[PDB]
Amino acid sequence: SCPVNWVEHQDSCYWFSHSGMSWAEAEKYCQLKNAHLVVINSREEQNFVQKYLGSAYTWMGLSDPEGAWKWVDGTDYATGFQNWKPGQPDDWQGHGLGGGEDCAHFHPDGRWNDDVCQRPYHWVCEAGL
Amino acid sequence: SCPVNWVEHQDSCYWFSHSGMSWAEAEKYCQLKNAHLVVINSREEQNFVQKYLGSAYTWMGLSDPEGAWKWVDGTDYATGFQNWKPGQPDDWQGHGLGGGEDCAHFHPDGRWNDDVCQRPYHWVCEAGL
Ligand SMILES: CS[C@H]1C[C@H](CO)[C@H](O)[C@H](O)[C@H]1NC(C)=O
Ligand SMILES: CS[C@H]1C[C@H](CO)[C@H](O)[C@H](O)[C@H]1NC(C)=O
Ligand SMILES: [Ca+2]
Ligand SMILES: [Ca+2]
Ligand SMILES: [Ca+2]
Ligand SMILES: [Ca+2]
Ligand SMILES: [Ca+2]
Ligand SMILES: [Ca+2]
Ligand SMILES: [Cl-]
Ligand SMILES: [Cl-]
Ligand SMILES: [Cl-]
Ligand SMILES: [Cl-]
Ligand SMILES: [Cl-]
Ligand SMILES: [Cl-]
Ligand SMILES: [Cl-]
Ligand SMILES: [Cl-]
Ligand SMILES: [Cl-]
Ligand SMILES: [Cl-]
Ligand SMILES: [Cl-]
Ligand SMILES: [Cl-]
Ligand SMILES: [Cl-]
Repeated sequence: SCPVNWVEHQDSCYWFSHSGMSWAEAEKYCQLKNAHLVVINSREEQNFVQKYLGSAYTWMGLSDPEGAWKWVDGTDYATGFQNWKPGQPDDWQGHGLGGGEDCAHFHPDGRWNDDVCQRPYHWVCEAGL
Repeated sequence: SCPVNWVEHQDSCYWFSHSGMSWAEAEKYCQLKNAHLVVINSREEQNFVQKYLGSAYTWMGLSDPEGAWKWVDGTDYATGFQNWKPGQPDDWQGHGLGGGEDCAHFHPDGRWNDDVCQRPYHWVCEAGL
């Protein structure tokens, strides 16, 4: 069903990176593979992804550069699954890198934070069977 | 002599960022201003730059992607000024982001480290009068 190096779970294929990239380079990489940064639709999909995280900050397909949180495939954010860290999202500016925080990632426990999109983090691609 | 927002010191003009960018985006930015990432030629230039650092990791124009350390303007590395942190450079791979470390930055004390080029750090441009 899934191509080599991809993992099958509940009608999606997943590819976990062994490397780090900015959020934009990660989304380009996934697009070139006819896939998207992982969209988390359910508690079950969250549990599956968080147990195979490579013990590092990992990008997912969730961003708010134009003010409102959006999933890359158009899944609705407000009525969808959410799993933020206490205090997140916060659009923090105190990194002093310019702007706030517009890209979401997993912590190792699977809770979400908003961070600076330019940061090189691991990523997960998702595609259909 | 120097354009507005630039600082004059000993026949160069310097521009210090209030923001962060990958090493490649920083070098592009400096190139667009008809300048280069700062090359450190002397102890005196090191002292001037380190006392105006914005209390954060800051890119300089020094990289070794093709195996040997090079300054962006062709200043010779081996016979030039060096100011590495104890243990640096180390081309560390234990970040698990892929590859080693191919781009040099200042610590706040002005000592140099090699790090992952994709990291968003502050930068300094240098040009002639
Ligand atoms: C100290 S970094 C941590 C908390 C920040 C606010 O104090 C901010 O939200 C940032 O996004 C957070 N970074 C991580 C990796 O969670
Ligand atoms: C813990 S990060 C620090 C030491 C590393 C080797 O243990 C490596 O050289 C890395 O480049 C260093 N990072 C900084 C910011 O100096
Ligand atoms: Ca999904
Ligand atoms: Ca934001
Ligand atoms: Ca945050
Ligand atoms: Ca110089
Ligand atoms: Ca290197
Ligand atoms: Ca290093
Ligand atoms: Cl990889
Ligand atoms: Cl929103
Ligand atoms: Cl939540
Ligand atoms: Cl803030
Ligand atoms: Cl955690
Ligand atoms: Cl951002
Ligand atoms: Cl700036
Ligand atoms: Cl060398
Ligand atoms: Cl040295
Ligand atoms: Cl190593
Ligand atoms: Cl320091
Ligand atoms: Cl690198
Ligand atoms: Cl970073």
